[PDB]
Amino acid sequence: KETFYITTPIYYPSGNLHIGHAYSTVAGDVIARYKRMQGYDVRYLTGTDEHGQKIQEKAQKAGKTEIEYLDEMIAGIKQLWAKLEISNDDFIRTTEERHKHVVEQVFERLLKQGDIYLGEYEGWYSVPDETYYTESQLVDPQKIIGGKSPDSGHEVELVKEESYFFNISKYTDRLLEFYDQNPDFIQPPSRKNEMINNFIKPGLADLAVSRTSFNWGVHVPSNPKHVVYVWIDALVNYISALGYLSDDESLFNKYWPADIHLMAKEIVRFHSIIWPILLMALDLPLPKKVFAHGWIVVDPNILIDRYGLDATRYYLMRELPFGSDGVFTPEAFVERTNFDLANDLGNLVNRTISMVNKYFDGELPAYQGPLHELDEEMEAMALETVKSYTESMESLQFSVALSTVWKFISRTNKYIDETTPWVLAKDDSQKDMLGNVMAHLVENIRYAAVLLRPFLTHAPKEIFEQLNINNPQFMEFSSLEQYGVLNESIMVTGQP
Repeated sequence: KETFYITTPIYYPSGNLHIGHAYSTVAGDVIARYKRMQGYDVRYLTGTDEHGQKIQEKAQKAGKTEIEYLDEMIAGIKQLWAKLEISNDDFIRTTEERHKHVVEQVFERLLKQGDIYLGEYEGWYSVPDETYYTESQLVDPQKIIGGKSPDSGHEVELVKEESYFFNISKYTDRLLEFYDQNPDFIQPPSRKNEMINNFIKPGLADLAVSRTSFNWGVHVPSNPKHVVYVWIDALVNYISALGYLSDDESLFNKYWPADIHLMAKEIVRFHSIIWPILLMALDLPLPKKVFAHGWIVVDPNILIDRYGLDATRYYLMRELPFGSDGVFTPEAFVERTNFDLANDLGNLVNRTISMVNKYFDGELPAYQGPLHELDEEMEAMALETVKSYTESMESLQFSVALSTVWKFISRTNKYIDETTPWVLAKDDSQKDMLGNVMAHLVENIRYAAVLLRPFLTHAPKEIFEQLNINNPQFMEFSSLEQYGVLNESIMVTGQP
């Protein structure tokens, strides 16, 4: 089996996770489930970025130690993934020693190679903007001992502390030719707009990779006064969870390099500039793709509690496109759950099964062929639906994949209206044509169910149970390659 490795970013537990975090984890889960269905040996990683000044600050506010606050927050994050039915194979926490030993050995290796050197970082910080400015780009400076931010117009404070600096500009030629060798590394194309003002050409200044002003993080083994900064600490999660530099590297050598790093748009530079340069410094292969989504603070728990899991999972992947910034409104939420799920899919299933009970006492007649004049094109549309779905799924166009699936679901409801099986049922001469129509209904529903398995966990399962499709062979993608899979009669369920 071919392998597939997909990661979410490790999330910062400075507060409760909102639907943006739910989007990212469900998106990665859909791709994980999708790839398992295609036959890949899938690993899906997610986790938490638990180091930094903010976490230390937040723990004292809880009236608790850092690890006890963190454990409490991580429990609720983990509980949310259980509720969302996320099929992640591991949960990496940066406070775990399996991570910290990797960050330590990585940092010490960069010291021994001469990649990092001791110095001091003197930067101007804005409390509002959360951005580091330089002496010359301050507005109305008062040699220079204060000033005002060019973005906010708010006064800045002198941030001055000891730091290790990473010489990243020497890997510039290798980075630029990696981009030339992988033109579509950043996906979708629009997320390359976050690469504007990269300063790879004019000169990447040495990157500050450790701080001295706080003690909550991975300590540098040869100079424990320093804590390793988020840049290297957080990014190492993708390789540390695989047991890189441990006594067992089997997961790493099986799953690295990563196929997709999934993320939100504001950390693309993180993953496309700093992360590959760090990997070159460690002489490791680079990730094949970064996939970045947009923005949408709503608690996902309320959405799952009130309307159910499928409703939440569907709405997130349907309404909020990956290549754009989606919008949460509760009006669109109720409409997506009522009109698409409950009506289009749900009435279809009820209509179809009700007629199979009414006319054949549950005995669904075997698929013979396209007997009705509308079947030839509908079967072709079924194959095209799978083909278009695939195109969208390979580009993480989840919104577009789901609408295509609903295109087919609407047409199936349309087919009932234009075949009018109740008219066929009256005439005994039309028994074969009625069974053909019933058969096409059920096969169309199966196509939709299989295609929806990555997105929804409950609904497709119950459709298979209602139609009495027990065979795991009838639930996989490969069974959608040729229409008309049920050539032997089936007993559908009596009371759905």
